[PDB]
Formats: sequence, C-alpha cells, structure tokens
Amino acid sequence: SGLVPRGSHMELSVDGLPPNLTRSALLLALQPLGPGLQEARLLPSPGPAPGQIALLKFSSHRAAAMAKKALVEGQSHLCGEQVAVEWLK
Amino acid sequence: SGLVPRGSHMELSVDGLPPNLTRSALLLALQPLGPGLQEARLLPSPGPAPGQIALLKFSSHRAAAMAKKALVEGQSHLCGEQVAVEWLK
Repeated sequence: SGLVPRGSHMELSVDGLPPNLTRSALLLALQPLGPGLQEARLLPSPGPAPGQIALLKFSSHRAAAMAKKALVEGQSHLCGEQVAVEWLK
Repeated sequence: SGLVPRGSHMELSVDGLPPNLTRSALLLALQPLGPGLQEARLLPSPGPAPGQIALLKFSSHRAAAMAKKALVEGQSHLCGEQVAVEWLK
C-alpha cells in the first residue's frame, strides 16, 4: 500500500537467541556472515520460552543466502557443548 | 632438529567435534573462517568421550586470530539448542 516491493529472500529470521544477548554481542558474533549484512533488529522471541529473534537484512539475496547456509552449517556441526578451541602448542 | 621454526599462533586446535563428522562437512562449516585457512587435519579426539579434533593451519597469525575469535564468539552466543533460522516472511 504505497511501499516499494521488498526483494524476495533478503532478510533472515534467527529465533531462540539468548534472552539477555546485547545488540553489540550479537553483531560481534554475526561478523563472519560477511559485509552483505545491512541492518539487524533484535526483539523478544514470541512464545512460552525466553529468547530473542534477530531480523537480519542483507544488501542482496546472494549475501542473505550465503549467510543462511553459513549459520545452518555452523549450527548442525559446530555446536557441540564440549567443543574446545585453543592455540595448537 | 633441522625443521624450519613454526610461526607462533598460526594453528588452531578444535577438540570435541562430532565423532563421524566428515572432512568435507567440517570444511563446509569452517568456510566463514575466511581465506586464511590453508590445511585441516581431522583425528579422533583424545580422552574417554567420542569426538574428533581438527588442526587448522592459517597462512598468517592475523588470519588464525580472526578465526579463533569468530569460532569462540559463535560458540558462546549462537549455539542455543532451540536457535531457528528461516527466511523472514
């Protein structure tokens, strides 16, 4: 209704982030999603469980789809609770 | 003993990765650690619990330290078990 049409698949929804995660801590963690990330909105997550949802708007569909893949791959393989990162002595 | 001195802090240890995670699945998930990543070795993790350790060798200390920060920030904030990523409708 008057608004420019939104480009399709340029914005990700990331739901169930930590309840007290700060905007600056989120943007530090999202840095590797690359220079395509334009804006971030952080709200309380809908539903019974505490959390936040982040709305991540990219400058292209290509930047957004790269970011979506990256997040999903990290989530499905690097999120082990006993994963430990250190300098190799 | 004959070997060129290793550069200091150019190699990360990532311990406690999933036991059956493949080399190709690890390298797909590590893609955002950026073009500094040169070589990856994947072994069984030492100790009582199942896992793998990945030895990640970077072309500079700058590439390695960026990669270490990125992994640690992702781990401490994006690893929630109910984190859900979708296209914003």
